[PDB]
Amino acid sequence: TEVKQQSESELKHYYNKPVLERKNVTGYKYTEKGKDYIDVIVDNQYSQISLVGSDKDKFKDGDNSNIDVFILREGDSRQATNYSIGGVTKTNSQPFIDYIHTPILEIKKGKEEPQSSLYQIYKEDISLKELDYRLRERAIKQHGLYSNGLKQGQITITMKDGKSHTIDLSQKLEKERMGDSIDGRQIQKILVEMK
Ligand SMILES: [Cl-]
Ligand SMILES: [Cl-]
Ligand SMILES: [Cl-]
Repeated sequence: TEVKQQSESELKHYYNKPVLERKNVTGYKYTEKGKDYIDVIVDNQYSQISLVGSDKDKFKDGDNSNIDVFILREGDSRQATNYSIGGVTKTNSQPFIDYIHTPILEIKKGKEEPQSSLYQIYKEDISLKELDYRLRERAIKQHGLYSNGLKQGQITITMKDGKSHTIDLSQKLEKERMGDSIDGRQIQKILVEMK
C-alpha cells in the first residue's frame, strides 16, 4: 500500500486541537461551486462546515434548527472564521435529552492486556468525527499515543447488530467519514489498539 506515513507530530497536533461542540443549534445549508456547506454561529464565532460524503443529502437547504455540531478548525491560519469538516448530526428528541449510554471501552497498548475505561455516549446520532477525536484524545492523554514512536493501531466500534466501524490510527480519519454518523444507542463495544 503506497499511503503517506503521517508524522506522529502532525497527528498529535491535529488531535490536540481545541473542539467547539454545541447541541440543538441553527445552521444554514447551501451549495457553493458544486460543494455543500452549513454555516453556524456559536457564541458570536462563525464556522463554515463542509458536508462532504453522506451528510451532503442529510440536511435540507436553508435553515436547519435541529442540529448538533462538533467543530474542529482545519489548518493553521489567522482567519477568524472556522473551517470544519463533517461532525453535523441531528439533535436528540425530547425523550432522549438526558440520555446516557455506556458502551464497553477497552484500550490495549502493544502486547499489554486491554484496560477497561468508563466511556459515556449522550447522543442518538453521533458522528465518526466525534468518536474518532474523543477516542484518540483518551489514547493520547492516558496512553501516550503519538509520543515515542507510538503511531500505529486501530479503533474498532462494534454495534448491537454486529456491524463494526474501524479507524486506522496511523492516519487522520478519512474526510468523507467525518460526516458519517451512527446510532449512539446501538454502540456496544469500543476497542482502541495501539502498537
Ligand atoms: Cl465506517
Ligand atoms: Cl481524507
Ligand atoms: Cl476523503
